[PDB]
Amino acid sequence: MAFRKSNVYLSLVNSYIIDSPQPSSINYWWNMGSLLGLCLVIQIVTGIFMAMHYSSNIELAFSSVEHIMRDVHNGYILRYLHANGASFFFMVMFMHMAKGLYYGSYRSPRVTLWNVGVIIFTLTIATAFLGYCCVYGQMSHWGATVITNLFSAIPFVGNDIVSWLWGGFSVSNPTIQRFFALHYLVPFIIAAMVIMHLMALHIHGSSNPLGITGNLDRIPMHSYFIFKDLVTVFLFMLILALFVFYSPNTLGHPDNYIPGNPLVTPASIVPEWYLLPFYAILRSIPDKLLGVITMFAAILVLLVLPFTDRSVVRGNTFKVLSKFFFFIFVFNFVLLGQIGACHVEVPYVLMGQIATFIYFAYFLIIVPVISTIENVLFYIGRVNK
Amino acid sequence: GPPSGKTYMGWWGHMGGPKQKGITSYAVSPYAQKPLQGIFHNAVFNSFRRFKSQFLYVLIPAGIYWYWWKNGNEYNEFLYSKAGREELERVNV
Amino acid sequence: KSTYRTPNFDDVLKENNDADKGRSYAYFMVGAMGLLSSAGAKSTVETFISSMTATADVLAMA
Amino acid sequence: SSLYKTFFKRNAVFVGTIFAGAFVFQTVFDTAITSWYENHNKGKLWKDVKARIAA
Amino acid sequence: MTAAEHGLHAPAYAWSHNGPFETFDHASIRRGYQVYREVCAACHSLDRVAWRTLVGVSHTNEEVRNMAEEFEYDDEPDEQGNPKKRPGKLSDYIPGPYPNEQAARAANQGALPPDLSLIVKARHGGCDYIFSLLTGYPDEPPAGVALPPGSNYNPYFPGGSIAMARVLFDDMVEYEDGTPATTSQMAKDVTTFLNWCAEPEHDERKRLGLKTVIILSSLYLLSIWVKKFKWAGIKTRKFVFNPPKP
Amino acid sequence: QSFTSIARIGDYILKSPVLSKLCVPVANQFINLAGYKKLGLKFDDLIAEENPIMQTALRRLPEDESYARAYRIIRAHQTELTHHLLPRNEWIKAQEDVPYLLPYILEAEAAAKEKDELDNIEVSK
Ligand code: HEM
Ligand code: HEM
Ligand code: HEM
Ligand SMILES: COc1c(O)c(C)c(C/C=C(\C)CC/C=C(\C)CC/C=C(/C)CC/C=C(\C)CC/C=C(\C)CCC=C(C)C)c(O)c1OC
Ligand SMILES: C/C=C(C)/C=C/C=C/C(OC)[C@@H](C)[C@H](OC)[C@@H](C)CCc1oc2c(O)c(OC)cc(OC)c2c(=O)c1C
Ligand SMILES: CCCCCCCCCCCO[C@@H]1O[C@H](CO)[C@@H](O[C@H]2O[C@H](CO)[C@@H](O)[C@H](O)[C@H]2O)[C@H](O)[C@H]1O
Repeated sequence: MAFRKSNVYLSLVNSYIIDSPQPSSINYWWNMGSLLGLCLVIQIVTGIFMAMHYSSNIELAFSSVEHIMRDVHNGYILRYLHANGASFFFMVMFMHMAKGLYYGSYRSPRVTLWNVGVIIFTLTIATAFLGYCCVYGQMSHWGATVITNLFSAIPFVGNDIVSWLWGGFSVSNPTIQRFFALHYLVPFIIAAMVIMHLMALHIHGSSNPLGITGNLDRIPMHSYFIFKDLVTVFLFMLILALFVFYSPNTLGHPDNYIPGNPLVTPASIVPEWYLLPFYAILRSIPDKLLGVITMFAAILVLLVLPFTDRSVVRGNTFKVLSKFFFFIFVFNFVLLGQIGACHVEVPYVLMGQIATFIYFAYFLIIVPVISTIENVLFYIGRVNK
Repeated sequence: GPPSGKTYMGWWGHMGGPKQKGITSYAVSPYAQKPLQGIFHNAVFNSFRRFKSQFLYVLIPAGIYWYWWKNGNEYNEFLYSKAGREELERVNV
Repeated sequence: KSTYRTPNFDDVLKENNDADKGRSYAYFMVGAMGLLSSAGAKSTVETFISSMTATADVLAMA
Repeated sequence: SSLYKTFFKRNAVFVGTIFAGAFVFQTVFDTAITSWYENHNKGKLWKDVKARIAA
Repeated sequence: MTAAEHGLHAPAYAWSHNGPFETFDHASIRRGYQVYREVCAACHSLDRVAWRTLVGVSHTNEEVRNMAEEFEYDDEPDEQGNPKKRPGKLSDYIPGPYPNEQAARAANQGALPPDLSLIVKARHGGCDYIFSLLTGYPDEPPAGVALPPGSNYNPYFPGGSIAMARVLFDDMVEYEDGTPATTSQMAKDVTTFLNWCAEPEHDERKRLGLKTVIILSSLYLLSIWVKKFKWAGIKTRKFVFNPPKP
Repeated sequence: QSFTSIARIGDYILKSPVLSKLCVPVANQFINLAGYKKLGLKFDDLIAEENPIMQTALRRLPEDESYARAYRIIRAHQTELTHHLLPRNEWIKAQEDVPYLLPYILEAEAAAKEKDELDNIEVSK
C-alpha cells in the first residue's frame, strides 16, 4: 500500500487530512473548525515569543508589555496579533457553535463531540481571562478581582477559595505571577482537548446541511476541502490584518492602557466584548449567589440540547418554525451583549431580565415544544387516514 | 489490532451506506472545462436566490430586536433629560 | 435511458480551439498562489525571528 | 494564453522557480510600496522637515 | 445617564494622520514637543518616552543630545562609594517634574496629573478628545452649575468638574518655525505629539499594513479561482437513474 | 419522540373533523415551505437514521424502494452543493410524498417496546 497509509505517523495524517471521506455537500459553515485550529496556533506562537520579553511581577507587568510595544522589533505586531486574535478566536467559536445549533450537530451520534466542545469553550474563556490579567491595566485588576470573587458565593469555604486563589489579602503580586503561569499552561490542555474533539469527530465523520446520511456520496478531504479551507484561511487573515494594522485597539478597552490601581475602580469599567452576554445574565439577577449560578447555568444548559430536541430529523434546513426561533435566539444573544455594555438603568434592567428568560426558555421550552409540533405537522400533512 | 466499536461510518469500499444499483454518474475533467469566466450571464440571476427564501427568517427576528432596542434606548435618553426627570423619579426606585 | 448516451455538458465544455487554455490559466493561478505564499511565509518567519534580536533599549554605546 | 506556454510549456511552475521568484518579488514589491507611501505623504515626513531646518 | 455625567461628545477633527495611507505630520510633532516642554512638562511626566526615540522623528541626533544633557540623572557611585550625578544621555527617559506621587498631589490641590505617554490611547475619543478638552474651557460655567473650589468647568470632561485649569493661551509659546502660536494651533500640535508618544510605530505600522493587505487580498482572490478549478468536475457532475429490474 | 407517539397524536387530529379541517391546511403549508420536495426528497428520506430502529427499518425495506431512496439522497446532495433546486418538473409531487418507511418503523418500535415490557415483567403469586 502507499507509504502515507503504511507508516505509523503518516497514516494518522492520511486518515485525518488526506483520505478522510467528507460528505460532498458540506458548505462554508464547515470551514470554522480549521479556522479554530489556526487561531489556536496563532495564539500559542505569538504568546511564546512575547513571553520571552514579559515580566509577571506586578510592578513590572504593565511596563514589560509597553516594552514589547516599543522596544521589541515587531513587538507591537505580536501583541496586536495576540489581542485581536483572541477576539477573532471567539467570533469564530460562536459561529462554529451556532452552526452546530442550527444543523443539529449536537445530536446522536455526536453527543460526545458536542460535550467535549462545551469543555473547550469553558477552557478558552478561562484562558482569555488569565491572559487579560497579565497586562495588569485597570480592567485587568478589576477583572481579576470580580472573577476570582465569583467563588466567594460558595457557602462556607468560598472566601477561603478566594484567598487561596489570590495568594493573599487581595489581587497582588502572587496573583499575577500565578495567572501568567496558568495562562501559559491552559492552551496546551486545550490542544489536548482538541485532539479528543477530533477523535470523536473521526468515528462518525462530519454531518451535512441536509441533516441526513453522507454515506452514499463522499469525496476525499485532500484537494477538495484542503483548498476550500484555504479560501477562508486567507479571508480570515485579510480581515485580522485590517484590524492588526489599521484598527488594533477598536476591540479593546482604553482603561487597560492605565496601570492597575487597587484603590480606584473606573466608572467606565466594561467587560471584554465576548463576555458581555454572560455578564448581562449575571447582572439581571439581584442576588449574589443566584447571579453566579444562573450565569454558569447559561453555559451548562448547552449540554441539554440533545435531550430537549424532540425532532425526528437532524437540523433546521427544512423546518420553518425552528429556523425562525433559531434567529430569535441569535439576536436575543446579541441583545444580551448590548445590554451588558449598558448602564444598570431602567429600561435596560428589565430588558436584560426578559432576554435572560428567553435565553433559557429556548433550550428548555421552545425547542421541545416546537420540535414536537413540527413532528406532528410533518405527519398529518401527508397521511390520508 | 484491538476490537473496534461499531459506528455509522466506515471507509472507502465499506462506507456503511445501502447497496447502490442503477445509478450511473458522469463527469468531465476540469482541464477540459471553460476557464472560470462563465459564472455570469448564466450564473448571476440564478444566484441570490438562496437568501430570498431565507431573509424573512433572519429579517423579522432582527427587526423585532432592533425595534425593541431602539425603543428602550430612546426611552432611557428621555428619562435622563430635563423633561423626563419627573418620570425618572417615578420609575426609578 | 441508455448509459451509452452521455448527458449534455455543452454549457460547461469550452469550444476546443485552444487545447491548453484552461491548463495555462490554472497553472498560472496555482503558480502565482505559490509565489505570494512563499514570500508571505518568508516575511512571517523573519518577523518572528527578528523579535528575538537585541531590543532598541539595550543597544547602549558605552 | 500562449504567453504561458513559452516559459513553462504546458507544465506547472516548479518550486525552485517559485522560491526564486519570491525572493525577487520581496525586494521589488517593498521598494514600490515604500516609494508610493513616502510620495503620498510628501511634506509630512521627517526627511521633508529636516530640509526646512538648518543648524 | 445625564449628559453632564457622560460628558460632551467630542467632534471629529480632520487630523492629517487619519486615513489608512496617512503618516503623522512630523513638523507638528516637532512643535508639539515644544508645547509639552514649555507648558505641560511643569505638571505632567512622560515616563515611557526615551530621548533616543525623538531622533529621526522630530529632532536631529545633535538636538536630542543637547536636550538630554540639560537634565541630571543618578550615576554609579564613585571609587569610594559616595553617590554622584551625571548629565543625561540618549538612553535615558524624559524626566518628570515630581519625585513621587505625594509631591505631585501637593502641587495640584491634591490632584494627580496623569502621565501622558499613553493618554491618547487611554481615553475614548483619542485625539479628538484631548484637543477638545484643551480648547473647550468656557470663560464661565453654564448657569446653575455649582463648581467646587479649586475646580474648573469643561464640558468634555465627565462630570464637567476638572482639576486642571485652562493652560493654553494665544502666543504663550514662540514657535521655532515661525508658525502663529494660537491656542487651537498649540493644542493641535501637542495632541499630534502625544499621539506619537503613545503610538510611535504608527507610520511604519501602516506601511506594513499596506503590503500585508495587498498580498493577502491577492492570495484570497487567487484561492477562490484555484478552488473553483479543483471543484469543476464535482460541481458539473451529472447523475442518471435506471431502476433495476427484479 | 417516537413515531408511535407522533402517529397517536396525528391520527387523533385526523379523525376529529374539528381539528382535521383546522390543522391539515396549516400542515400542508408547512410542508411546502419546508422545501425538501424541491430537492427531490420525500419526507421519510429526511428521518435521522443513526439508531437501531431506523437501521432495522431500512434493512427491511424492499430492494426497489431502497435503490430509489439512494438515488433521491444522492441527487439531493449534488443539487445542494450546486446551490440550485431541481427543475420544477422533477420536484416530488404530493401524491408521491408517501410515508413509505413509516410502517416498517412502527413495526420495529412495537417489537422493541414489547421486548422492553417482557424483560421487565413482574410476577404476582
Ligand atoms: C488559545 C490561547 C490563548 C488565548 C485565547 C490568549 C488570550 C490572551 C489575551 C486575551 C491576552 C490579553 C491581550 C491584551 O493585551 O489585551 C493575552 C495576553 C498574553 N498572553 Fe495569551 N492567550 C493564549 C495563549 C498564550 C500562550 C500559550 C502564551 C504563551 C506564554 C501566552 C502569553 C501571553 C502573554 C505574554 C500575554 C501578555 C501580552 C499581551 O498583553 O498581549 N498566551 N492572551
Ligand atoms: C478550539 C476549538 C475547537 C476546534 C479546533 C474545533 C474543531 C473542529 C473541527 C476541525 C471540526 C470539523 C469541521 C467543522 O465542522 O467545522 C469540528 C466539528 C464539530 N465541532 Fe468543533 N472545534 C472547536 C470547538 C468546538 C465547540 C466550542 C463546540 C461546541 C460547543 C464544538 C462542536 C463541534 C461539533 C458538534 C462538530 C460537528 C459538526 C458537524 O459535523 O455537523 N466544537 N470542530
Ligand atoms: C498643553 C499642556 C497640557 C496637556 C496636553 C494636558 C493634558 C491633560 C490631560 C489629557 C489630562 C487628563 C484628563 C482626563 O482624565 O481625561 C490632564 C489632567 C490634568 N492636568 Fe494637564 N495638561 C497640560 C498642562 C497642565 C499643566 C501645566 C498642569 C499643572 C498646572 C496640569 C495639571 C493637570 C491636572 C491637575 C490634571 C488632573 C485632572 C483631574 O483629575 O481632574 N496640566 N491634563
Ligand atoms: C471530518 O472533518 C474534518 C477533519 O477531520 C479535519 C482533520 C479537518 C482539518 C482541520 C484540522 C486538522 C485542524 C487541526 C488543528 C490542530 C490539531 C491544532 C493543535 C494545536 C497546536 C497549538 C499544535 C502545537 C504547536 C507547537 C508546539 C508549536 C509552537 C511552538 C514553536 C514553533 C516554537 C517556537 C520557538 C522557537 C525558539 C523558534 C477538517 O476540516 C474537517 O472538516 C471539513
Ligand atoms: C485560575 C482561574 C480562575 C480563578 C478563573 C477562571 C474561571 C472563570 C470564568 O469562566 C471560566 C469567567 C471568565 C466567567 O465565566 C462564567 C466569565 C463569563 C466572566 C464574566 C464576567 O467578566 C467580567 C470582566 O471580564 C470584567 O472585566 C473588566 C469585569 C466584570 O465585572 C464588572 C466581569 C463580570 O462581572 C463577569 C460576570
Ligand atoms: C507553508 C509555507 C508555504 C511554502 C510554499 C508553498 C508551496 C509552493 C509549491 C510550489 C511548486 O510546487 C510545484 O507544484 C507543481 C504542481 O502545482 C508540480 O508540478 C507537478 O504537477 C504538475 C501538475 O500535474 C505537472 O504539470 C508537473 O509536470 C509536475 O511536475 C511541481 O513539480 C512542484 O514543484
